[PDB]
This record gives sequence, C-alpha cells and structure tokens, in this order.
Amino acid sequence: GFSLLFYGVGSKRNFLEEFAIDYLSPKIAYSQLVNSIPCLILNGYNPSCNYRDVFKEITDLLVPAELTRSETKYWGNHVILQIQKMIDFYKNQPLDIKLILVVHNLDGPSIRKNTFQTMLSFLSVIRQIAIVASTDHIYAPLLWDNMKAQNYNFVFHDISNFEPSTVESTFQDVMKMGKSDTSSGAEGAKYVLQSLTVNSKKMYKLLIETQMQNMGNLSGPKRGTQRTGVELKLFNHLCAADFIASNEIALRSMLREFIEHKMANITKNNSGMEIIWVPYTYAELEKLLKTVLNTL
Amino acid sequence: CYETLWNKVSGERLTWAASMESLEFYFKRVPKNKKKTIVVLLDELDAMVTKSQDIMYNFFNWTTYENAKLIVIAVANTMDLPERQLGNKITSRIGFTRIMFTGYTHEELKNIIDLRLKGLNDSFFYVDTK
Repeated sequence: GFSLLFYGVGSKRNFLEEFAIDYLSPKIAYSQLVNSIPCLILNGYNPSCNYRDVFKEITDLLVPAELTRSETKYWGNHVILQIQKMIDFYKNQPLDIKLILVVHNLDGPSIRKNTFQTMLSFLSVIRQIAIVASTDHIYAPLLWDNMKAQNYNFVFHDISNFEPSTVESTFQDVMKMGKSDTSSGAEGAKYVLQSLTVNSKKMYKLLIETQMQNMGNLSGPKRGTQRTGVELKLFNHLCAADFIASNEIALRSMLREFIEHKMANITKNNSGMEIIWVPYTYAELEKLLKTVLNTL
Repeated sequence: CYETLWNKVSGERLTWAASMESLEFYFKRVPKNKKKTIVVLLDELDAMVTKSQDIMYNFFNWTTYENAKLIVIAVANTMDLPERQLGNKITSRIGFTRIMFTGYTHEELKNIIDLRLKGLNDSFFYVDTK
C-alpha cells in the first residue's frame, strides 16, 4: 500500500511502460491465483487532458455503485462524492490489486491544476488500485500540501538516464526556443494531420474555413467556441455537395477520430441543435490552413 | 418560421425541428405530379439571421432541388447581406436575382401626394352652419 514516484533527469516513459506492462501485471495476476490486470496509461505531457474523461473510464473499468438522491446534496460535485463513496465501500473488500494506473508526467501543463490533484489524491487512498507516477519539474514538491502528502503515501525513487525524450517534445515547437504557448496544444493537431487520409483532411479544411468565416463575421485573438460553430445538418449538406461524405453515417463515423483526439467538440445549445466546433485561435487556425492543408 | 410554413401547407401542428425535416422531405422527394407551386414572402430577413445562418441557408437551398417548386422572395435593408453571412461560393452556387430600391426624389414624392388627392382637391361641399 505505498505509491512509487520516480524522479530524475531524462525521459521516464519507456522505463515506466516496460515496468508496468511487461513485469508487474503478469506477476500480480499469477500471485492472486484467468486474465491480466488492466492498466490505464495516462499521458501527462498532453495539454488536452481532462479529468472528467479519466473518471468516466475509471467508472467503466471498476463499475462503482450509483449515487442516491440523498447523497447528491445541493449542486454538489458528482466526482468527489462518488470517489468518497468508493473509498467508503472499498474498506471491507479483500485486499487485492484490481487496477494499475500510470501517470507519465504528474506536473504537466494541464494535470498540475488543483482539482486534478485533489481527484488523484483521493483516488490513491483506495488500497485496491496501484499508482505509478513520474515528475520532471524541479519545484514539484511545492505542489503537494500537508494533507495530500498524507494520503498519496509517496515513496521516492531516483532514475537518471539522460534519455532524449523525443515524444514529450512533440506538442511544442522546438524551432522557436520553446516559447510556443505550451498550454495551447495546436502542434499536436498538425502532427496528427501529417499522417491522415485524404478524405478526412478535406473535411477538416471545410470545417476550419466555415468556422473562420463565422468567427470573422461575428467579432483578433479570441478563441473559437460553440457560438462560432457549425450546425451538424448544415455541415452534412455542405460536405455532401463536395463528394466527401454520402450520408450522416459516414460523417459520424469519421468524426469520432477527431473527437477522441480533442481536436473537435460536439455539443447542444438551448434550442436543441447540434454544434461542432474547434477550440483553437484565429491565428493558429490560419497558420494550420496555410502550412499543412494549403496544398492537400 | 418553419412550423408556420408547414402549418400553412399541410394543416398539421408539429414542433420546429420535426417541421424542418418534414419540409425538407416534402421539397426533396415528393414527385412533381402531386404538388403545387408555393410563393413564400420571407420579410424582414435581417431579424432571423442573428445567431446563425441556418434559416437563410435552408430557405435559399430548398430552391436548388429539382423536385421542389418553390419561389422565394426575400426583402431586406442591406444589399450585400447574404455575402456577409453565407459565403461567396455558396451564394455563387445558389444564383439568385438581385434588385435594389433607391430612395425617392422631390418629383416622385410630389406626384404620389398629388395622386392621393385627386377627387377632393378643388371640389364643392355642402356644409351645415349649425
């Protein structure tokens, strides 16, 4: 019932993945006797992480009990309450590891926020799941309170290997001395479109052009949101006229890949319509249109 | 708007979304041997497109279909309003007719006023004094 924390200089991705996947899981599975313990890899360097999706997949894997009306309180958070309910429930089951989770960069640009740390601290009290994590920053211990350090129950290990870290340095533009707005995340979109099929690229180009038109007509550095999106029916009518998609089934099939990578969102307004929108900035959208999709 | 149009062509009473799909299907797939031409008069168009261009795009696009028999007449204040809303290529595809109404002059206005007073001006009246 401890929690490892690996720190040092270099890249700890390959080490952590090789240790968690190839060694710990089969050994735990054999020691509890059939199938191996599922592992939830949690990328940290990605600026587009969201704890709601992480808790959704945790719920899917563990299947916790639901929340009664008397426990929802008055406009109370529905994540911390469920975590506390799980903690109270798991204090009587037999001590067996049922899930192993790997946090690659515990102090990334988007996982260092207070709410995410609170969720992870509460999730680590449960003795039936195993934590492995790593950090890169040098003022990392400042991030943990006197109460979070109590229930994290950390044990510190040092591993330095001077690894190149060629994967973590993909969401930022190294060519500009690393001052490329790390919290934006627009470089990952370029990297993904570098290796996509021809049909998807044209659809993304059409969506970007329409969203840019709407943003220009409605409003600079303002970010794009639901107010400047495109209706699903209108987008289907537009794309069907360029031999990109035939029916709504194909469009909804090829939109899931873009939705999963946090490069496009679908949501409903007050009037019941469906709006798709890209959470980028006008300058970044123009750069994307000019540098990678201009030539097709 | 949607439901109103449907309520004026079918007699049914549906919500706005279902009215939208109903109108789409009616204008797209119903054969031309079992329909009747319709003359819509979309008016004060600038008050509909204030959050999105959905209504204008749908109403203008329904004239593209071959099976439809729609004749839309839309009046507005600004001339180049669709270009500022839809886009140049969509407007070029649609291909509508454009008309501009210039203001009046000091002769036409006087002609209107004089025409509106023809029988009364320079006439005779019986008036009771009491």
